[PDB]
Amino acid sequence: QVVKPTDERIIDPSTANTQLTGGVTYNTTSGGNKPLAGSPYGYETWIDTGGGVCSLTWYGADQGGGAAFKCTWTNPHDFLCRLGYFWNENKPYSHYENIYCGFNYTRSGRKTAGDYSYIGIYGWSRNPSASNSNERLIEYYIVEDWFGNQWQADTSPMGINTTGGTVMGSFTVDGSSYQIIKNTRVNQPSIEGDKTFVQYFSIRQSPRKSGTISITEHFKKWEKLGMKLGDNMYECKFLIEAGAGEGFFDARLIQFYRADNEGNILQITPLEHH
Repeated sequence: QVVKPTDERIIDPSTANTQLTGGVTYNTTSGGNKPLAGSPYGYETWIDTGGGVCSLTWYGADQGGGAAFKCTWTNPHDFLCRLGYFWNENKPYSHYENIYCGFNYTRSGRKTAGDYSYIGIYGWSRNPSASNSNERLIEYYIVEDWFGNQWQADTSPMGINTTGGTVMGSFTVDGSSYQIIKNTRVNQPSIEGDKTFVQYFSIRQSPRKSGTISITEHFKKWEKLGMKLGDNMYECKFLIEAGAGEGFFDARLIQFYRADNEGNILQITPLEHH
């Protein structure tokens, strides 16, 4: 079985309501993962050159769980901003054991991020031994929240109308049902260039702005549904994606941590200084 950890370094997301200040700003496409100074985490941004202005401020290694950030966008064409674990070292998700993310943020309201948008956990994984050639590369999302659009409230879950693909199943974890979606992508931009790959989504049925995500539980459910991740996880990061519009995201807390099956902490931020 899996026991959840109990460690005083884990910040209660329900009470992490304090606006953060300071940190380091970036405002152009990063060119993939870039390591953050004095941090186990990397960030990645895509800020398209169409005329839109976007910005990221990382709150630094000492506060807000160590992976907290804000960002803003003005008329982007698909703004992506993510921060967290970068791995890409030929290890499956299960190598990293039980992965959790405690979070708390505020954000702009409904219709401030275009027709599609995503908030939550994101990454890629490679499955070289996949029987289906389409399924050798995987992009993944655990969607906690979004900005809705003119047809749908941000307080209601997005569906296949937005994500594309096919509903695969459901499970309940961290206080909500999640709908599972798989979408095969043909000739689209990926971390391996324009090609065919598969997307996996868990869409939280009750969207929220704070709590804890039991990331490994999603990985396990996907694999139980035959949605394989393979032996090479690329990254596991907290993402905001805005299709268009003009908005903000501002985290009081993004705290990644990992624990073994009995609940012993393997990695947590911040690290203590002396």
